[PDB]
This record gives sequence, structure tokens and C-alpha cells, in this order.
Amino acid sequence: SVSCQGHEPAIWQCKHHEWGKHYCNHNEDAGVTCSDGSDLELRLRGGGSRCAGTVEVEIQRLLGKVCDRGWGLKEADVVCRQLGCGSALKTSYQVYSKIQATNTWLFLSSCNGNETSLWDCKNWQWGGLTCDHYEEAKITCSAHREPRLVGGDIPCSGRVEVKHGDTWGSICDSDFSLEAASVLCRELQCGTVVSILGGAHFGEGNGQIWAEEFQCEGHESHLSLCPVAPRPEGTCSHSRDVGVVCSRYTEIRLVNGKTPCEGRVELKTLGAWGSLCNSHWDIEDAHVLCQQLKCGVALSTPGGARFGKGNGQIWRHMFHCTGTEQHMGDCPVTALGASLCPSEQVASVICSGNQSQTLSSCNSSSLGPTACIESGQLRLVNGGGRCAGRVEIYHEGSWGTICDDSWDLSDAHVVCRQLGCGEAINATGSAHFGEGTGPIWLDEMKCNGKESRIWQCHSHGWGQQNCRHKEDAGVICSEFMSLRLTSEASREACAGRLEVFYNGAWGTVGKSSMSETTVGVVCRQLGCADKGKINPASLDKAMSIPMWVDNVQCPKGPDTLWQCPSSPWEKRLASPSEETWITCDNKIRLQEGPTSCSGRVEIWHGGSWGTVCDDSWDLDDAQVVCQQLGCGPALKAFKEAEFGQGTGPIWLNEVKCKGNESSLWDCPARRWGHSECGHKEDAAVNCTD
Amino acid sequence: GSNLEMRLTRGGNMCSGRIEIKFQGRWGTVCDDNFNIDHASVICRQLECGSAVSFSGSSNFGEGSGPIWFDDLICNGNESALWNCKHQGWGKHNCDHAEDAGVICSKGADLSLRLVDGVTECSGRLEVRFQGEWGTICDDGWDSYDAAVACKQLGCPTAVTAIGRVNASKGFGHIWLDSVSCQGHEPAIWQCKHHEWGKHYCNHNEDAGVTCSDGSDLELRLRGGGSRCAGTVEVEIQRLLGKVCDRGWGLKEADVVCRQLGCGSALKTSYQVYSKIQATNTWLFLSSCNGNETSLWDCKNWQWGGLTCDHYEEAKITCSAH
Amino acid sequence: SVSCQGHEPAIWQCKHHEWGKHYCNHNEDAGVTCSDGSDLELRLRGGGSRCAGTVEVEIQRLLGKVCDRGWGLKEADVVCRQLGCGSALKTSYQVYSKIQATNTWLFLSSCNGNETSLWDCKNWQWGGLTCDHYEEAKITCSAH
Ligand SMILES: *[C@@H]1O[C@H](CO)[C@@H](O)[C@H](O)[C@H]1NC(C)=O
Ligand SMILES: *[C@@H]1O[C@H](CO)[C@@H](O)[C@H](O)[C@H]1NC(C)=O
Ligand SMILES: *[C@@H]1O[C@H](CO)[C@@H](O)[C@H](O)[C@H]1NC(C)=O
Ligand SMILES: *[C@@H]1O[C@H](CO)[C@@H](O)[C@H](O)[C@H]1NC(C)=O
Ligand SMILES: *[C@@H]1O[C@H](CO)[C@@H](O)[C@H](O)[C@H]1NC(C)=O
Ligand SMILES: [Ca+2]
Ligand SMILES: [Ca+2]
Ligand SMILES: [Ca+2]
Ligand SMILES: [Ca+2]
Ligand SMILES: [Ca+2]
Ligand SMILES: [Ca+2]
Ligand SMILES: [Ca+2]
Ligand SMILES: [Ca+2]
Repeated sequence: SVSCQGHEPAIWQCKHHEWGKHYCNHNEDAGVTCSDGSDLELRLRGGGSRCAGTVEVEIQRLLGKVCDRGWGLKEADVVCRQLGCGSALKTSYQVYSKIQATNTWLFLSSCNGNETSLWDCKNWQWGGLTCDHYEEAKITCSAHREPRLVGGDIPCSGRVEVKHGDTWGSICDSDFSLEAASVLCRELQCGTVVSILGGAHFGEGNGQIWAEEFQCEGHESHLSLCPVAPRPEGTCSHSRDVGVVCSRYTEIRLVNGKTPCEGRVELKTLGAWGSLCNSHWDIEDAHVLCQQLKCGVALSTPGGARFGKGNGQIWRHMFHCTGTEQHMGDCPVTALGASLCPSEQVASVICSGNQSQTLSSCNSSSLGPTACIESGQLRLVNGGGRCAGRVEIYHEGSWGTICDDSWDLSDAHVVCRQLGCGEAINATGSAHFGEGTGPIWLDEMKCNGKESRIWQCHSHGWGQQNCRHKEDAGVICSEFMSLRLTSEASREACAGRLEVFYNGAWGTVGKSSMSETTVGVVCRQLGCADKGKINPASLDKAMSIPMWVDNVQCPKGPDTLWQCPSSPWEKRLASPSEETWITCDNKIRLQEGPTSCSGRVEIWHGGSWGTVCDDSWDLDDAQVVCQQLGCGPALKAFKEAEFGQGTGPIWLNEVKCKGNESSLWDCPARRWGHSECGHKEDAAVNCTD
Repeated sequence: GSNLEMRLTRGGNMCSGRIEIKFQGRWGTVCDDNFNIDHASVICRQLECGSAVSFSGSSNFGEGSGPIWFDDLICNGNESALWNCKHQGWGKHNCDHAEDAGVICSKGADLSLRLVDGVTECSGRLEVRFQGEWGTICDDGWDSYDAAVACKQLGCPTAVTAIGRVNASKGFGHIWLDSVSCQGHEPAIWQCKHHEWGKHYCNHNEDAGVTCSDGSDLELRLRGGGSRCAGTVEVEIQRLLGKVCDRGWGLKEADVVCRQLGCGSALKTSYQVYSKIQATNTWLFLSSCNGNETSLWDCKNWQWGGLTCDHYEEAKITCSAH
Repeated sequence: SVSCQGHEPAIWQCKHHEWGKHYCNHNEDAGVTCSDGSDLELRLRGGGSRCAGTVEVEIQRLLGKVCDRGWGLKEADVVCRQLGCGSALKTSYQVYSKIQATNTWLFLSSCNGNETSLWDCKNWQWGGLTCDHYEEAKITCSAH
């Protein structure tokens, strides 16, 4: 029990007990290890790289390990920081080799987590103790498998590349999957995954092609936390590089501001820098912009042009933000047919700059006629758009519906105007948009139509109702749009006239300024295919409906037509030579074959191409595939990847076609799921020319 | 040059371990990249130990990087020494991780094949001892030719060799071998061409297996019908009963069964149910028959167990002599 | 490893392992709770009546809950009978309101089912551990 302050000349000068009498045992004997600090080294061994494995220490040319008695993520962070491998993620790893056994151990008391090196942690013991009920300490830092995207114009699209040590290599499209894509867009903070594009869509890489597959479940926050399955080498070439498109494609910056936190809002689309205008720009949108830019919360949005107006370009996008979103790419945005706005009106925002503030809801709903988000939240569910669906309200930490009784247009007007959806066209009841789950918060609502919020209406009370779930209220608002392709044969098809449903009315789209990006967006939005072409006008036109919108220009990144800039809405009677007719490409494809009717079966669904597993594959199934492409009767139904390996996910599994189905979609099978089938089992067919 | 000497370290044996070369009086550990099976053969031939069965990257540590005298070498595999072939660098290297390239020569390697989880000795799963760990074999690429080599090596009757495991539920461990390609005359399984050790495209569910048998242990009969010429197909091999799954069941293969039973040609694939039949777990899978074979045992690549068919059902047949 | 029969005059008198420094890798520190039998109270909250909800235990004015390690209809029968609400039917309840959060927990070994009160079951532990893979104990008695 020697007690030394740290400046005594010798040990016996210190406080201690009587010489010769102690309760100690010879097992607990004291020693020291004095060092220049030259000989101390740290390593990770057995994990697949230098940033994963078992922590190995070598102090004065003696090898040891660290006992995990008090090992946590705070202590692991210091080691990963010391090695330069980023922050620690988990206290385990996936083994790749075997590491030799040593007898010596290193013991740690505790670390604050901000130390630069492990040797700076207080009271670490080298040897003198054995730990047998515990194991060694293992880490997996965040630089184990660092991903990146390259080769894309928009911020969150490009070629997938992962760093192995200090080199970057490409990935073949047979190894990537939809679950691994979710962990890659999420890790890079790019939101959800929109599409997977193989075959060197963004160009080819040079230097390395990693031969491994990530077995990701889909919820991991890093690619390092995901198991990796080694695969045979040389199975792919650089023409098979994989690429991804995530959902955060928006570019917003603040310019002409004295400080970086405040300035004039600017947006980049179609390759030009322009400024938004003040209409439909609110504090909720400004809160999200400041949070994304990491400035904090927005004090106010100056009117007029406080920071001036630069450049001739004006962008008329409208963002409908709740205020809780972290990125402007999460906010619903519509730019189709947006009205012109004067050059004087330009959006601005002045953020606090503290970066420490975090905002949340304040006070309560306060039912009754009359830096925090509103307590009551409104949303529309299951309507096919943001401006149609079943009305729901957030109260006491739950989402609840509104009773059909005494629900009319006057009650609907305040619902549509509060959400930024314009006026109300319909007020539907009796579960038109489906049955709801949860409490019925309101009943017998009576509104004059001039109110601001729904809780300002006269109602019986919060949760006081005699209703059932089959009578749930819904609205259809004025600013609600749907899209379809109309032909003579069918109202909805993959070829026909393009019609836009706006203000409760249908109408056509002008053909001028149509591009391949614009035609592709329509085909992907409707679910037909990935690309398309505009054919001349057909022989018959139905009802000669008036033209709604024109000059539609679609950038790269949107998957719906509502986000494409255009000219303002204008209902005009127009000749059939101006209306747009579009034919989409085939949803099924045969690839890697000597003849067009023989090859590997691919189907397009959910934004990306995919293959079909060969279990339950027969000739009757092959009959449908040859029928859909227009080929002749099938010769044989190949199995086990005869023609090659497939790209993308695996959509259809356990296919049982009756033999007379028009398309593979009508056949009963496991549809749009995550089966166990691998790409080695994709099916192929051969058809007569 | 002849001044260089190559030694193997950290493997526990002379013939297996990490490659070390002495240049200018210092040891060096060659980096793994550009390591072809030709160089593994040459290195095992330089030491005169034998052929090379594995070329593992071993501990690939950037820390403590040592200069490499023979890096990014290219060779045809016919030369007796590494320096004989064309060289890229001398004394240095441009390598990303991949340190301590190690080889495992055949003579120093200890490899064995055993059968386990079977009704008899010559039946069940196949396991391979690779460096002391027992590992399974992936069934992808398993045919009757690969079974014949395995039966000879295991010392079993080779009159009739059938793929598949009769009752082994699953295997635990590594999958050492995948896509074994034997011509049927090789002495051992590993002597044939296959994927690199450890690399596999499959799970532990599809483990390989053989059923070596001379004959008279497998009998075919029809049950549950009006007579012996109509009813469900029931097969019993080594006194283990089973039924045939109808994944590829047609009038061509059913004709072989009826002809084998002496019941004439095949009329229908169903029958009238007179009595019930007890259920059996194990299923017999056959790919396809030409209708010329005298018995089912003459059809190629018939697999006895190892897969399940939940969506399909048992095979049935009604012959003409009903 | 203190082993006593309940009649010894002190802890060191009854058979214990030895006097020495112990690591106790798997176990924790020992403690007791001595009571006259009046401070302990049991009640059910959040269920829409006194006979349904989440079992809330208050001992010496400390509010806590009961872990469901050994919770079953046989153990819940003691609680319903002790409260006087009949017999236990279901180990759940229909929610009517929200309940407070308490750090303390109660752990039960087993109850024969015929005990008059929960304070008569053998070897019940008041605090000292935590429940991470388990939840609170909820019952619905018959007289609900
Ligand atoms: C780490 O944090 C502790 C606790 O706040 C503080 O005393 C110490 O100075 C910090 N060290 C460094 C290097 O910032
Ligand atoms: C909405 O109201 C319009 C105008 O009366 C009517 O034609 C249409 O059928 C209504 N739709 C629904 C879904 O109620
Ligand atoms: C399969 O059954 C046989 C007897 O028919 C038995 O010896 C063997 O152990 C069984 N296998 C398994 C994996 O249970
Ligand atoms: C059956 O036909 C095949 C294919 O022509 C032929 O090779 C074989 O010899 C025939 N078998 C008999 C028993 O005639
Ligand atoms: C409860 O039942 C058990 C088991 O039969 C019995 O030993 C015990 O004495 C009973 N308790 C009372 C208080 O009757
Ligand atoms: Ca807004
Ligand atoms: Ca009603
Ligand atoms: Ca009303
Ligand atoms: Ca009512
Ligand atoms: Ca089928
Ligand atoms: Ca297989
Ligand atoms: Ca083979
Ligand atoms: Ca005791």
C-alpha cells in the first residue's frame, strides 16, 4: 500500500505500511516497466486488413494481447484512432487467418475515449496477471471497407468503389445486391437506393476488381459490419462494373452572404446555377436547409432581396418540408408546371450558426376554435400521392384517423390548404382509401372553411367518438396529379397517349423539348421499362382532351415526372400533331446469346434489372418467355446459368406457368422478394427464330 | 542467381509455410499479388518437395514491410527455378497489403477422405482434412465420375456409384472443394481440377456424398395400387426405403421402371388408390432417361438423397399389365 | 459462498468459503432488505381497472417493476389472490394509459401458487440486477 505523490526521491520515503507484516500473497507481486516510449507497438492481426482483427501489443520485443475485461467501444476508439483507421464500430471481426498464442496480457482500467494513444490511458498494467474467464480484445474500425462513388454528374450517383487498404477497386455486377446497395447509400449519407446499373454505365474502372460478395441483411450502417464471402477470381471484366443511383441528388448552397450560415438560396439543376423564389418557401424548409448545412436552426427568412439577385436563372421548385428532415433530398418537391415568380422574390435564410441547437415539437395541439415544430401533424395515406389519401392526425404520440360523420368539403378545404395541397375537390368517406389502424381521435368535425389548422375546428373532443374503422375520412386535393398512357385497346398500357391528371381533369402533354431522359422517366414511373421512344400520332384520338403542360425538361435523378421543370400549367385546346405519344421498351430481355431468341432471362422491376431462378423452371415457363418477346415456340429450358451469370437482384422465384399466360407476371411465383436463390441458378431459354 | 536460397517458415513443416528469400544477407517475405499456380509449382519444385496443393496469402500485414527480391514474377510453370522465367523487379516491390505469400506443397500436406453419416460404411457425406480441419464438398459439379474416384480412394465397392448423401442432415465447417472435375481414372479427388481451396459458390446445405455399392442392396417395387403393376414408386437401397420425386417424371422414364418390373409399357402416371402408404423422408432424384435403359440404375447421374422437393410429390405409375 | 441455516448469530459463524480477496467474475455484490411487512405495496397500473395492468411494486417508498423471468399463470395467481381480484386469466392487458419508468426491478424464483401473498415466495430479489432481454410483468385478473 505504498502511496507516493510522484515527487519523492525514493520509495521508502513515501507513505506505506509496516515493514514485514502484510496480508498479501506472493501471487500478487509488484513490478514496473520503464520506457523511452520508442519500443511500444500496436497491431491488429487476423481480420482481413490492418483495421480489423485481434489487438496485438509488442512492448520491448515481447508479444502479447489485451484482455477484454473492461473493453468497450470507448476504449476501442482510441486504438482505431491511434492506428489511423477511423472510429470503432464493433468489438468483433470476421476471421481470415489464425494468430499465434501468447502468455502475456495487457490490462486497462478505463479510458475517456479522447486519448491520442493507448499508452496515455491511466494505469494500464503490462503482465503480472492472468485472465482466464475473459478473452482477447477484438475491434473492427470504420476504415476496413470504405466505399465511394465516382463518375456521376449528380451528387449521389456513380461507380461503386471500395478501398482495400490504400487502393481502390471496382466491383462486378454479379456480386452486388439490393441489400448491399442499401448499406452503401446509407453509409455515404445518400438516402435510399433508387436503381442498380451494371455493365459500366458510368464508365469502366482501371486497376482492380475485388472478388468478394457482401452478405448484408440490410440494416447495417457500414459495409464493414457486413459479412464478406470470398468468390473465385477472374469471373468478371471491367465492362461489368456496377453503379448505383441514390435518392439525394439535390444541390443547394447559400451565396452572396456575409457569413456562410446566411445567404441567398441557390439550386443547381440541368447544369446551371439558379435561385429559388420566395413563393412556397417557409421556415420549415429553412430549418431543413440549415440542419443539412450544419449551421443549426433558421432565425428567419428575409423577404424581398436582402442579399440581392444574381444570375438570370430562376428555379421555380417547391419544397414541402415538415422541418424534421435532415437533408433537402428527403423533402417532397414538385417542379412541374410551377407558376412564374417575379425576379424580386428570391428565397433567403439566416441560420443561427450555433450548430448546437436541436429543435423539436413544442406545447400541444390545443383543440378548440381560435424554433419548435407544430405539435399536431397531418398526413394523407394510401392515395397514390401527397395530395390524396386517408386523413390522419398525430396526437399523444400516435397516428389516428378522423370519422366519416359530418365530413364534407368545408372540412376538407382546411385539410388541403394546411398541407400545401391547394383546394379540395372531393371529400371521401366510408373507407374509400382503405381501413385505418389506430385510435379515432376526432369525430363530428364542424368547420367554416376559413380556419388554419384542423384542431381549430369544433369537435366533440380528443378521442371522444362512437365510430368504427370502416368509416374513415379522406380528401382529394386540387394539386393532385396522376399519369397514364391511353391507347384505343386499353385505358392503361405501355404504349399510347401521355395524359396528365391535374385539377380533377385530364389533359395531354406537348411534344416540344422531349428528350431521351424525359421519355425514360415516364416509362420508369409507370412501371413499364427503363427507356422508351416517341412514335408519331396514332390513327384515332379519344375525346381530344385539352393540352395541360408543355416544354417538360427532366434532369438526371428524378424517377417521377412531378420533379421535372416545365412551363406553367395552361389548359389549351391543341391539335393531335402536338400531343405526345410514347411507346416503352419491353419489360423482358434475353441476353448473352448467339441469337436474339436464345439467352439469359432478365426482367425489369422496381427500378433495376433482375433475373429468374431456375428452380421449378420447365418448358411451359419457357413458352411464356418466348411468347412475350414475340419469338417462336421454345426448344429447351436451360438450367444452372448455362449462358452466364446474371446482374442485379433476383426478382422471380418458384415460377409455375400454366403455359398460356401472356406474361411471366401472371404466373404464380415468389414475386419481388429476397429468396435464397443465388445468381449461379439463373435460368435461360432457347426459342425458334 | 544461385546465391539466393528459399526457405519456408511459420508452417510447422519444411514443405508448408511462408516463403522467405535471402538477398544481400537479409530475409524477405514475398508479396502475394501476381502469384500464379505456376509459381507455386516452381517454388515447390525448387525445394524438390513435390507439387503444390495451395497458395495462401497468409498474414498480409503492411506494417514491417520488407523489400521483396522476386515480385510480380511471370512464368509458364515449366521452369525449374523462379529466376529462369521473365522478371519484373529485383529487390523491390509495388504491392498492396498481401504480405507473406505462403505455399503448401503436396508432400508436406496431410490430406484424407472419409465417409460419415451413412447407413453403411460406403454411404453418407464426404469430408476432406485440409490442414487439420474437416470440411465438406459442394455438390455443384458432382457426377458419377467424381463418385467413382472417391469410392476407389475410400476402399469401397465400385460396381455401382451413386451421388448424394443418404441421410446426412448437414455439414459444419469449411467447404474446401467445389466443382471437382474428375475424368474417372484419377487416384484421388484432389488430384483432379477444382476451384481453389476455400472458395465456394454455395452453402453448407448442398454437401456432396456418394453411395458405393456392388449391388443387390437396391430394390424397386410399386405399392398402394390394385396390383404390383400400378401404384406409387417405392425404392429401398441398403434396406433404407424411399420414394422418387417427380421433378422430371414423364412417360419415358416411367417406361423404364415398368420394363424393369416386367409389367409392360407405361400408360398413366397415376393410379386408383386401394390402400395407403407410409411416408418416407428420403427422396430419389433422377435427371432424365432415354427409355432404352434396362433399369433405373443404368440411367446417368441418379442422386439418392441430398435434396428435398416440398412443392413436388412422389412419383406414381400404372403399367399395361395391370 | 456464505452458507447459513438462519439461526447463526453472525455471518462469519456460519460456514463460508474463506477470508481472502475474491474476483467474483460472474457474480455481484451482496445486499439485504429488512422490513416489518408494512412498507411493501403491490398494485396494477395502466389497465383500465385495478385488476388489470402492469405489476408495480413499491417497497420502502421506492417504485419499481417485476421482471418476467419466471412469470406465468402460476406465479400471477398469487398476485391476483393477494389483491383480491379473483384468478389470473391472461398475462397481458388492454392499454388505457401510459406508465412511468422505474430503474429498480424485482426478480422471482418460483411460487407454488398457493401462497397468500407475493412476499411469501422463496428467494425473491429486490434490485441488484437489470433486465435487458426481458420486460415488465403484466396480468389480467378474473374480476376485471
Ligand atoms: C479528454 O477529456 C477529459 C475529460 O473531459 C479532459 O480532462 C482531457 O483534457 C481531454 N483530453 C484531451 C487530449 O482533449
Ligand atoms: C370526386 O368528385 C367528382 C366531381 O363531382 C366526381 O366526378 C368523382 O367521381 C368524385 N370522385 C370520388 C373518388 O369520389
Ligand atoms: C440416417 O439413418 C441411418 C439409419 O437408417 C442412421 O445410421 C444415420 O445416423 C442417420 N443419419 C442422421 C444424420 O441422422
Ligand atoms: C438407346 O438410345 C441411345 C441413343 O441413341 C443409344 O446410344 C443406346 O445404345 C440405346 N440403347 C439400347 C439398349 O439400344
Ligand atoms: C402449497 O403446496 C405445496 C405443494 O403441495 C405444499 O408443500 C405447501 O405446504 C402448500 N402451502 C400451503 C400454505 O398450504
Ligand atoms: Ca415549404
Ligand atoms: Ca358515417
Ligand atoms: Ca363539416
Ligand atoms: Ca359521431
Ligand atoms: Ca414451373
Ligand atoms: Ca447445387
Ligand atoms: Ca464433375
Ligand atoms: Ca447461503
